[PDB]
Amino acid sequence: AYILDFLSYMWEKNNDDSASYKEWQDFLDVAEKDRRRDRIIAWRERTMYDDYAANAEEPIIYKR
Amino acid sequence: AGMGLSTGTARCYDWYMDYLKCMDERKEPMIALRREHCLEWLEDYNECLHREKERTRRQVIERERRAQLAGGSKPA
Repeated sequence: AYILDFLSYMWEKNNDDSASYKEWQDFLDVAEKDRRRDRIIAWRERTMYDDYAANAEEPIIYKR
Repeated sequence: AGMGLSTGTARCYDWYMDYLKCMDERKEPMIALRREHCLEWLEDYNECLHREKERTRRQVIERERRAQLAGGSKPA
């Protein structure tokens, strides 16, 4: 019955509630950074490369 | 690709260059949006090419000439 009390003490010693909170916060932060990056990327224009008006700001040099 | 057959350039090359210069100087982010602001030069280039409006004017004058000879045959 002392084994049960010592295993209870071992559980309490091994558990770390602040580390659980930091694990939760890091999970939320990684997921939020993925979501933010993907939302910015999704402004994804698409025309042909010769469209000089849709690609007016690119620094392109032509040989013709 | 704009070189003339017996001359240095084609006969409507400068009209095309006027149109492309207008398209070059606009700032709209789409070609279809830029085209709405250069329609006068495109119309003048098409008139250089095929002369549809000069032909239309001559057809209208001919319709009036054919009308003033059938309905009007006045003798002296």
